[PDB]
Amino acid sequence: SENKLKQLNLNNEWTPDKLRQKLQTNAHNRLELPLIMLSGLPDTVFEITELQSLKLEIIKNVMIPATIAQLDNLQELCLHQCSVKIHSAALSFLKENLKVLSVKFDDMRELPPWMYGLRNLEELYLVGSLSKNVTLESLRDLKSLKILSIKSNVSKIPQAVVDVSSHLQKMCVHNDGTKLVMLNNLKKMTNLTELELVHCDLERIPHAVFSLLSLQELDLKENNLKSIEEIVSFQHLRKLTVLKLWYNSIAYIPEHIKKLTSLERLFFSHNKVEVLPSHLFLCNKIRYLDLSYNDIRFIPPEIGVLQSLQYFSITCNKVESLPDELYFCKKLKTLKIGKNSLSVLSPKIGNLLFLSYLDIKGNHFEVLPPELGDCRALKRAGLVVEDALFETLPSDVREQMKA
Repeated sequence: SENKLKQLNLNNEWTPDKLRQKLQTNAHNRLELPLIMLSGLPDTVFEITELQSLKLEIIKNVMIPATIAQLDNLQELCLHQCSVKIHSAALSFLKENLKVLSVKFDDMRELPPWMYGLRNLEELYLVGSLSKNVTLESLRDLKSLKILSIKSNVSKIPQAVVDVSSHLQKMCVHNDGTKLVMLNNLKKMTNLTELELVHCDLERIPHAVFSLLSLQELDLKENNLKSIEEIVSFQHLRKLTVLKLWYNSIAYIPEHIKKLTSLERLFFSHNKVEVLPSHLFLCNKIRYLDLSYNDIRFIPPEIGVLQSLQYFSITCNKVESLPDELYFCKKLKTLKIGKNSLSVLSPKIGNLLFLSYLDIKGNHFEVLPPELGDCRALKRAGLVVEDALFETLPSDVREQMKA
């Protein structure tokens, strides 16, 4: 008797107007309705047929009724610290329709056991503790799973993921620093194209990565990497274009990196690099190069050979001079000089006709070159500088950049 009146007072309060007031567009380009502290699920929720995602936060003892079948445009479900039970027809609807799922559990209490039966699920995001052996059930009935992201404290890639190896394409594990010591199952992730082993305390590039011949992107963030001479084995991965070694302790970029033929995006920010060698710029197909938060002092002239370079960042280094050959990278779209030790800015920056973002705040400039007006895509909103330095620009250069 009390439960009926409870839901009556939830449905009375949450009318479709006040519910649609909370409608927004989420990070996955979907129309989402966020519920944050309710006593349950209002039945009126199933009248908002236009919503594409349903986000539940801190709602304990939730039951999804069969009226969930009314949400004809339902592709995503989000659970933050929620204990959710489903109806039979509700689970059938979610099995045939739910495509993206994101669950955050403080305890195993909030990880729904029905999630393992959603075959039409394409993306799965878990943020919670799953550990010896992972307490993840076999992803056996996720027949269409493509992206898996596990945020945990896990020491081994669970065998549960080996049951999705035939069609899984992107796997992300961002552990809390717990060392991933058993990497054997990663060898069975054949059809993987993007891999993220972040903050796993690996300490060396793992051998298993060299088994993913179809791998294109790689993220090894926050793993205390000091020696990366295993880059040699990456020439066995002939389709690798994105290689992220950022947030490590690397001080020496070996010559073997020049043999990474298909390299285009190189993430080397937040390392211990003091000298960037000549051969680093023999990877002529590089578009993205972030070397920020290092001890770089000189930029080599050979960077001029990177004719396809569009993104370059050396913020928070010890750079004292920039080579003029840098302004041969005529496709430069973003230049982040940032907090260095530059005394003068070359007029040849006018050659970068595509430059749209420049950050030179925190340097040793005395006057800015007028040829900054030749960068037709660069605006003051996209130009980071000391306002006193921006005053050194010619008057109409100033106005043309502001309007």
